[PDB]
Amino acid sequence: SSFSFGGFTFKRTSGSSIKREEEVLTGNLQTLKIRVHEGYEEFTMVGKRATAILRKATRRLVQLIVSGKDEQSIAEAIIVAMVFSQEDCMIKAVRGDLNFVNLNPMHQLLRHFQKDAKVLFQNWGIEHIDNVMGMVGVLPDMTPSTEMSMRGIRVSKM
Ligand SMILES: O=C(O)[C@H]1[C@H]2CC[C@H](CC2)[C@@H]1Nc1nc(-c2c[nH]c3ncc(F)cc23)ncc1F
Repeated sequence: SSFSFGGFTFKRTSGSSIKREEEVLTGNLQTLKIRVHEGYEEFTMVGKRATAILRKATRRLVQLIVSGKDEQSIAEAIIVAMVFSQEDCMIKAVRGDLNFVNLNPMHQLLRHFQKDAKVLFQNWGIEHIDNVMGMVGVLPDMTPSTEMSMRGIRVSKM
């Protein structure tokens, strides 16, 4: 039950989901039809330069604990996780001139945020983090922080 998305192998740990073909509205008010997965699932993301534990619900990321080679490798894994979550704020982060989508829309969403994750990370939201050791918060500019992180995202040492 393993699959590939954005260079990462995905394996389901726990949970289940059914698919619903659904219409979503971008920040540019454009209609995309995506195959939404309903239900709470846990995944391990395995890539060549990053690994992650992804806890998600229907169109909502619950938690992402990401480990990797450096900031860039980790950012790549966070981008895939946020696109994979199917969250409204990731879809609403598709905005502005030429930013349009033409055939799988999930792969288009990824290409878009791979080019520039600034609006995605900044529009995702930030939260206060209870102190933990060996786990750190990460800001939308990919700066480590003990005080705050992007909603549900934690960075763990390799
Ligand atoms: O739905 C699809 O067409 C594809 C493309 C876009 C992301 C996955 C990899 C390619 C997706 N394929 C698969 N997704 C899933 C899957 C389970 N939970 C999910 N939550 C969000 C999501 F997005 C995909 C999934 N399971 C098996 C798959 F095989």
